[PDB]
Amino acid sequence: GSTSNGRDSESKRLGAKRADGQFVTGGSILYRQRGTKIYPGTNVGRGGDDTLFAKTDGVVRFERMGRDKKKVSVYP
Amino acid sequence: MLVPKRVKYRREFRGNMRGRAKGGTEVAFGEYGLQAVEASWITNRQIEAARIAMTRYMKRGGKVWIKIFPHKSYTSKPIGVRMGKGKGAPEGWVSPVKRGKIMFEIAGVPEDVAREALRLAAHKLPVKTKIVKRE
Amino acid sequence: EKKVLIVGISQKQKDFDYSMEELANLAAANNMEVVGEIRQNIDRENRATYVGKGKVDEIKGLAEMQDARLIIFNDELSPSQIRNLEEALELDVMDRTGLILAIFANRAKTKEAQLQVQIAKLQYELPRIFGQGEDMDQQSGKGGLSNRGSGEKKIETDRRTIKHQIRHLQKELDMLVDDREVRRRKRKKNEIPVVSLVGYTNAGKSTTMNGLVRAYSETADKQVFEKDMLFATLETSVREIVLPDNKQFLLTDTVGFVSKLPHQLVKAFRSTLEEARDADLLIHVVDYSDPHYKTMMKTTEETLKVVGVEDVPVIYAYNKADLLEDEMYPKQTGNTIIFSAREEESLEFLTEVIRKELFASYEKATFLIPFEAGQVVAYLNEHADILETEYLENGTQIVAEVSPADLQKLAEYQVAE
RNA sequence: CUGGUAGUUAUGGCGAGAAGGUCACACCCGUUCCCAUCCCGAACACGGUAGUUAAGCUUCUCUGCGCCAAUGGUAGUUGGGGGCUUCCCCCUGCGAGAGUAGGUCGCUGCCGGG
RNA sequence: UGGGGCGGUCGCCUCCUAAAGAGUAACGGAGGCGCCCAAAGGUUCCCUCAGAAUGGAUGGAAAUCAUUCGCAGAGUGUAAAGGCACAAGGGAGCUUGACUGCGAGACUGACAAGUCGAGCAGGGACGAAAGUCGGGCUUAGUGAUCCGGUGGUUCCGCAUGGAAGGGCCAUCGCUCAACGGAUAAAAGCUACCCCGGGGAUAACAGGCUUAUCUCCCCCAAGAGUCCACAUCGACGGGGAGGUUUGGCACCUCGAUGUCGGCUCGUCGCAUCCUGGGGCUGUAGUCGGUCCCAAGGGUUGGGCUGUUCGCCCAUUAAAGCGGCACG
RNA sequence: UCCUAAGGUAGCGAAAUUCCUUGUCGGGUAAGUUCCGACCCGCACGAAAGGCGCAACGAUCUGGGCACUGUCUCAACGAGAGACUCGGUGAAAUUAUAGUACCUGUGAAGAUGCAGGUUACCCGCGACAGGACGGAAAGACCCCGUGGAGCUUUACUGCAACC
RNA sequence: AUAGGCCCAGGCGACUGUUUAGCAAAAACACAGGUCUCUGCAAAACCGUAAGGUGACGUAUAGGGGCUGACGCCUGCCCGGU
RNA sequence: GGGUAGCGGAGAAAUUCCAAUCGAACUUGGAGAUAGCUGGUUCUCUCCGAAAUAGCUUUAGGGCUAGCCUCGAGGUAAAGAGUCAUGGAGGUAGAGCACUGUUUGGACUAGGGUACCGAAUUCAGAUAAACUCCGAAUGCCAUGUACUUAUACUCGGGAGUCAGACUGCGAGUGAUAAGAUCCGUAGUCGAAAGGGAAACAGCCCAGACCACCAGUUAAGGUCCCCAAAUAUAUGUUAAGUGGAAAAGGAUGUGGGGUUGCUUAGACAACCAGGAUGUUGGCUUAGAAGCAGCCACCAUUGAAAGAGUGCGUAAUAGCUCACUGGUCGAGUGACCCCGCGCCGAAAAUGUACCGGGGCUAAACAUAUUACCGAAACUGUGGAUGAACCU
Ligand SMILES: Nc1nc2c(ncn2[C@@H]2O[C@H](COP(=O)(O)OP(=O)(O)CP(=O)(O)O)[C@@H](O)[C@H]2O)c(=O)[nH]1
Ligand SMILES: [Mg+2]
Ligand SMILES: [Mg+2]
Ligand SMILES: [Mg+2]
Ligand SMILES: [Mg+2]
Ligand SMILES: [Mg+2]
Ligand SMILES: [Mg+2]
Ligand SMILES: [Mg+2]
Ligand SMILES: [Mg+2]
Ligand SMILES: [Mg+2]
Ligand SMILES: [Mg+2]
Ligand SMILES: [Mg+2]
Ligand SMILES: [Mg+2]
Ligand SMILES: [Mg+2]
Ligand SMILES: [Mg+2]
Ligand SMILES: [Mg+2]
Ligand SMILES: [Mg+2]
Ligand SMILES: [Mg+2]
Ligand SMILES: [Mg+2]
Ligand SMILES: [Mg+2]
Ligand SMILES: [Mg+2]
Ligand SMILES: [Mg+2]
Ligand SMILES: [Mg+2]
Ligand SMILES: [Mg+2]
Ligand SMILES: [Mg+2]
Ligand SMILES: [Mg+2]
Ligand SMILES: [Mg+2]
Ligand SMILES: [Mg+2]
Ligand SMILES: [Mg+2]
Ligand SMILES: [Mg+2]
Ligand SMILES: [Mg+2]
Ligand SMILES: [Mg+2]
Ligand SMILES: [Mg+2]
Ligand SMILES: [Mg+2]
Ligand SMILES: [Mg+2]
Ligand SMILES: [Mg+2]
Ligand SMILES: [Mg+2]
Ligand SMILES: [Mg+2]
Ligand SMILES: [Mg+2]
Ligand SMILES: [Mg+2]
Ligand SMILES: [Mg+2]
Ligand SMILES: [Mg+2]
Ligand SMILES: [Mg+2]
Ligand SMILES: [Mg+2]
Ligand SMILES: [Mg+2]
Ligand SMILES: [Mg+2]
Ligand SMILES: [Mg+2]
Ligand SMILES: [Mg+2]
Ligand SMILES: [Mg+2]
Ligand SMILES: [Mg+2]
Ligand SMILES: [Mg+2]
Ligand SMILES: [Mg+2]
Ligand SMILES: [Mg+2]
Ligand SMILES: [Mg+2]
Ligand SMILES: [Mg+2]
Ligand SMILES: [Mg+2]
Ligand SMILES: [Mg+2]
Ligand SMILES: [Mg+2]
Ligand SMILES: [Mg+2]
Ligand SMILES: [Mg+2]
Ligand SMILES: [Mg+2]
Ligand SMILES: [Mg+2]
Ligand SMILES: [Mg+2]
Ligand SMILES: [Mg+2]
Ligand SMILES: [Mg+2]
Ligand SMILES: [Mg+2]
Ligand SMILES: [Mg+2]
Ligand SMILES: [Mg+2]
Ligand SMILES: [Mg+2]
Ligand SMILES: [Mg+2]
Ligand SMILES: [Mg+2]
Ligand SMILES: [Mg+2]
Ligand SMILES: [Mg+2]
Ligand SMILES: [Mg+2]
Ligand SMILES: [Mg+2]
Ligand SMILES: [Mg+2]
Ligand SMILES: [Mg+2]
Ligand SMILES: [Mg+2]
Ligand SMILES: [Mg+2]
Ligand SMILES: [Mg+2]
Ligand SMILES: [Mg+2]
Ligand SMILES: [Mg+2]
Ligand SMILES: [Mg+2]
Ligand SMILES: [Mg+2]
Ligand SMILES: [Mg+2]
Ligand SMILES: [Mg+2]
Ligand SMILES: [Mg+2]
Ligand SMILES: [Mg+2]
Ligand SMILES: [Mg+2]
Repeated sequence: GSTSNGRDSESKRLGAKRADGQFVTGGSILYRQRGTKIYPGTNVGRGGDDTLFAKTDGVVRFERMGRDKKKVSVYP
Repeated sequence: MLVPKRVKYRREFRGNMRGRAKGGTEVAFGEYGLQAVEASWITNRQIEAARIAMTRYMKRGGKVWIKIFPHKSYTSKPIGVRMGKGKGAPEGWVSPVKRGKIMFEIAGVPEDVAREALRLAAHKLPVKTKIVKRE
Repeated sequence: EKKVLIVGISQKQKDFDYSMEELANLAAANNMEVVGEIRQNIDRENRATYVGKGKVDEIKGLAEMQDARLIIFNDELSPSQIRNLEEALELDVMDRTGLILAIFANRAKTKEAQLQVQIAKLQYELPRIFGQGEDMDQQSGKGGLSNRGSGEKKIETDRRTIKHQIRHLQKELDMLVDDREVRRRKRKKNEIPVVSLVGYTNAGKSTTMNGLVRAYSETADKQVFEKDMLFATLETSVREIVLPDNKQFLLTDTVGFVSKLPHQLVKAFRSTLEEARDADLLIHVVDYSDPHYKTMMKTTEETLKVVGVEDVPVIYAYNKADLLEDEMYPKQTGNTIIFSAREEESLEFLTEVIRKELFASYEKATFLIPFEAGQVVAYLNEHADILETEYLENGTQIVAEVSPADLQKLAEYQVAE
């Protein structure tokens, strides 16, 4: 006559935050994730909780590394 | 009656039955089979009744195949209980059959008793069927 | 296979251990397995909890350490006992009546039996509506001077509902009883003797009937059920027997009985024992290889008296006499038979026993059938035991024995020596 | 011809068979020192070439596994319109998965020797 | 809160629902948290798992040994998801960056809060060096303000010098768990009850639905002395009705009187009697079942508030339902 | 033999107390869910919240019988007071305006007033109560309001009083 | 004209009496009787801030409070908890 | 005639009485107590025009910030909208067994004591919201020099709203019920009149500034009520189907395909024949084709069965298969499709086309005219904004 469920967390707003070809300011976030779905490429670093940010001003370019992986790069 | 030995989750969605059958739309094991023309849920009780009436006429001569199995389970509520306060407890097991799916097979008997045995089976199922043969 | 306990108290019974073992067998019949047998020797059943204040704790502990779900009691419990036990043991409870109703509800393979089981179950569950509805009656909306809310009380409404849905099945069963005698019309119009069998479960009644049918019936393919499970046969079957001397009677089998059968179900079997109610010869198949056979036999007589079978010629037939070592079968003493219903000597023995009992007015009388008039030679061959026949120039000479009806039906053809 | 060192979605891999070599590269010998093993100079480390292509390595052949891959058709579906509405049908645009014709025993850059 | 009460829940993390960006509800389907680690953190160097077969053993199916095969079928302190074998998994040497002041720019977001961050200065650990280090593979392991305690201080100190006291930085005291916390401090009965509201919300009646209920059928195993279909018909399947038990909460709370009986009836037919007919396990009498048929008719008492029911005595028969359960 | 401070004694017992329940047997009746007498299986009797009896008393509650009767089968007649016609005097509750039919349907899901049909010349008098969800009383039942009041206690905080 | 109907059996309360003016006349209250307990006199109890009073112009065979309710037969076990 | 007065008095005790008022009298004052609750709020025209959501709350019919409306003022690397080209992140529909659960039928039993397995290998075939070796259509983010089009943003003044409803599509709970409940997405109502659905907020067409005895169209229609086709061409239905409802049953009817036989005579009828060993054996009182089981022959002949159904207790007798003749034009067997039939029962009165009525005035395909709105156009007026002179 009762239910033991009814609990859920708070959504973490994951996913991409900048688009391909868009000029981006240094220090800005590009992709929020758990683990490493996308690897940091050129001028991109991965933070403590695996958020890829940009080190220098440039243009975001999502691009394909070896057969089963992806990376994001920033080009001046 | 055909029930799963164990299940990962006791509760499942009702689902849907739109489109053609994904696979099993042809006869492969025997030489005659019942083919569904419409789509409906088939409980395990209707599978049993349509099988006893199907082997009894054959006098236990020849092999039959059951091409469906009741994987999904369904729940129900008692009379006198208002809506809410969770989900109902499971009652039975069903097999959603989309149109174009073979449900039975016959081999090892002549033409005359194969069609008649399938005819008695079809009257115990809630779908419109058709007797189909191999090639 | 569900895991259950088995509990019972002596309460001045004369058959405590046998009834306990019978409850064990009944539980094993319902795809239910036992994991403990608690027996108490208290004189009077406790008014509140069937067993007692202290025994409840022992039952609870044994079921807790034995991994059991349901507890099967040995006698029907009043609603207060049901509530107290189900609330203290924090599990479910079930008595003999509920168990045997569940057994019958699963073995019924006809409309009449199903309707009878349903009416008996509904009557059983009629007294427990108070405890069924007390939980919702503590919170039945409450209030006071509604000035617009109905005119009755919740409990009384529930009683009205259940009585309304019970008299309908009562009427349906009355109609079914009236129907059942249309098929009996042809047997009634033609006075034909019938031999009906009663006894206790697994006494061999069906095996006896099958042996006789295979021995004499023309339609030998027509057989009867035969299995070791409790209550294999739940419906009566009539068969027509033709002894080699051209004699005709019918032989019927009935459902078996068990000890302390609920009184609700005997009311339902009042109909199913109509065939034995109006019979000519009874056979009471008593097992002779089970030491409580005296108890089972007597129980059969009390059940029969409850149904209303009396003033009936009874022939006792002890079965399974092969198992007993160094015994003389087939035999006959008074009106008692020792035999096993799996041999070609016991069966034929019982056949001439029935021949002695039923047909005893078949006096012999010579006949002189006119030679031209046929159709009487044939009639006096399939309805008599022709001793000798002779041929003359003025007709044909027949000597045989016929029923006293035929002595006046064909009185003119007889000729005195 | 070979030894290093990079790029390139395994069409670059796996497996199978053959040829070759002190000019390289390896296998190999020994443990004095630098260093080394939860014990073991097996590896690591050091000192050399008595012996060797049987291994690693290079070249050659394959479709056996793997990998890559059309065309046509089909499921699905945005927009519009119909029905007998567990669902189903018609017009236009997009268009798989599986299966298949087919390809594959790699392609480029730099440096040192023979 | 599919009326209220009893029951259950109240904050945080993970998955599905969630309709291929993000977000998205229900007393919808599954689980965890209120910690732990002085190495389970940093750095340098090194290597690789589960399982199986084979021969020998005290020692057995499974303890330790050798070989072979072995893309993860293991492991990752703990739940799940995402991820990792150019380790984020496993060993050993040295250590305390589980540092101080900060911080361009972004994510999330009503606010309060929460998250990521290149880079600069001070002074260090590891490493030959390039370099890495502001706790742990990532995401939970926590509660504001007011008020008090402890340590420090180049701040103020009610005429002046002090002091009492306060300020600033660091830190401690909450199952304030109803977890954005009303107060430092809190349980029940009302049928003796009263006021302001509501058909936003229950009890009677209407409405939608038809699980349940009543009735009618399909297949035919069987019963019926042989005999599926005179009469019944299991295991299964399909409908009609809106009289039952239910679900919803659409009209009525500035009042829609609520059981049974009395008087008065009227309508439907799924017919209790009477009328006509087909089949019969219809010889006759008595019956059974089905088709047409609503013209008329359809009892008096004992017990109970009783509807119903049981019983006594009759009758051609003692019908079933609708009309706000007329 | 275990625990407890101790384990319900006498007397009653389907009771003003028994859910099951119309318990079971006997009486009364043609037929008795009530009544009377027994049984004890006391859900949940029990000794000053007194237990079991008890003559007299009761506008007390319950079951039965004699006499009596219009209570009834089943109604009939008669008398007086209203009603009814005439002369005098003459209110009230209610009221959006009204030339204010029936049926089937529709609609905030129950229509004199909407749609389609069927009926119906204009105005009154004596009667009956099916509808106007008829009149009267801002529902008491139910829920709500961080409304109220009376009462209780081992709820919080207090005061009188007493030691 | 005016002027008791009676009888058999049971529950409750012993009896006469009192009660919800205006819905309940009772099986409810009271009652004579039983028992426990407090009180030595400026008594205990009660009204009043006090003075002053009732108790009482009484004295324990007297006065206040709690429970039971004629009369008959009886009134069992437990002092751990309050 | 007197005594006891409301934080009080009386009470043979019922919340009983204290001036028709008592779970706490009446009167005046604090007092215009407080009411997150219900009711009420008065002249006109012009321009714009919502919400019924998120978060927190002793909070749920209240409030605060944000979201949505209106008025005023600013600044330009013109930033808003639509389409096109190009680049991306994301695992739904579908599908699949490469992992994990569920599961069918075979070969398969190293070892336990041969599934009873601890079981495993392999072949073939299924299944999944919490499975994925794969994977769209749409949607979303951005760049452009593209074409078109009018908004965006910031600051400030003023609000209202936080009960939503139905319909189409995708899901959950429910029973793959509800005019049910809870979300996402689009529309309409709310706040929308007009025309069609008989009547009928949410369905279909379509947005009313005013006047006109002007015209063209949309949904829907053109026999009468009621404006416009008793229109054209080719077919179907006989059920008032059209204008209500299934499993299942059937020589209803129309259209295609596959085929046997036949003027060296097809089917149907009429005439004749239809027999012998022989009553085959066994079982039976009785079994002669026809109670039951066993092989079911040869003979006359072109045909006749060791007999297809009646019948006798049983013989008898009746009849058929087959053959010959008689007359002379077609007949027998399956599959596919369209429209129809039965299954079909309720309460005041036909009552399941609005009515009349219809054999087309019904249905299918195609074609042409007309009617039809406050829509659009024509004529004449009134008015708001922006931009010009
Ligand atoms: N030893 C023995 N066994 C017998 C004898 N008769 C029957 N049995 C066995 O006992 C079993 C019981 O079956 P049976 O008695 O025929 O069934 P039943 O008694 O008719 C069941 P019900 O009585 O409920 O209809 C049978 O399987 C049979 O093998 C006998 O005389 N001796
Ligand atoms: Mg989450
Ligand atoms: Mg880290
Ligand atoms: Mg961290
Ligand atoms: Mg690759
Ligand atoms: Mg109440
Ligand atoms: Mg039997
Ligand atoms: Mg050389
Ligand atoms: Mg040395
Ligand atoms: Mg393609
Ligand atoms: Mg492809
Ligand atoms: Mg999406
Ligand atoms: Mg998302
Ligand atoms: Mg939990
Ligand atoms: Mg404070
Ligand atoms: Mg100073
Ligand atoms: Mg100073
Ligand atoms: Mg809160
Ligand atoms: Mg009120
Ligand atoms: Mg409502
Ligand atoms: Mg209702
Ligand atoms: Mg109503
Ligand atoms: Mg009103
Ligand atoms: Mg009829
Ligand atoms: Mg008749
Ligand atoms: Mg008849
Ligand atoms: Mg009639
Ligand atoms: Mg009487
Ligand atoms: Mg009703
Ligand atoms: Mg009524
Ligand atoms: Mg009684
Ligand atoms: Mg009584
Ligand atoms: Mg009595
Ligand atoms: Mg005492
Ligand atoms: Mg008492
Ligand atoms: Mg006492
Ligand atoms: Mg007494
Ligand atoms: Mg007395
Ligand atoms: Mg008068
Ligand atoms: Mg007058
Ligand atoms: Mg309606
Ligand atoms: Mg109406
Ligand atoms: Mg009208
Ligand atoms: Mg009048
Ligand atoms: Mg009106
Ligand atoms: Mg009214
Ligand atoms: Mg009100
Ligand atoms: Mg109060
Ligand atoms: Mg009395
Ligand atoms: Mg008295
Ligand atoms: Mg008196
Ligand atoms: Mg009164
Ligand atoms: Mg009175
Ligand atoms: Mg004095
Ligand atoms: Mg008393
Ligand atoms: Mg007393
Ligand atoms: Mg004490
Ligand atoms: Mg003491
Ligand atoms: Mg007083
Ligand atoms: Mg009062
Ligand atoms: Mg009271
Ligand atoms: Mg008084
Ligand atoms: Mg008064
Ligand atoms: Mg004031
Ligand atoms: Mg207030
Ligand atoms: Mg506008
Ligand atoms: Mg509101
Ligand atoms: Mg605002
Ligand atoms: Mg694109
Ligand atoms: Mg799918
Ligand atoms: Mg503003
Ligand atoms: Mg909100
Ligand atoms: Mg809301
Ligand atoms: Mg909504
Ligand atoms: Mg709906
Ligand atoms: Mg709704
Ligand atoms: Mg709602
Ligand atoms: Mg609009
Ligand atoms: Mg509004
Ligand atoms: Mg409109
Ligand atoms: Mg309109
Ligand atoms: Mg309509
Ligand atoms: Mg209109
Ligand atoms: Mg306009
Ligand atoms: Mg026109
Ligand atoms: Mg016209
Ligand atoms: Mg009618
Ligand atoms: Mg216009
Ligand atoms: Mg103009």
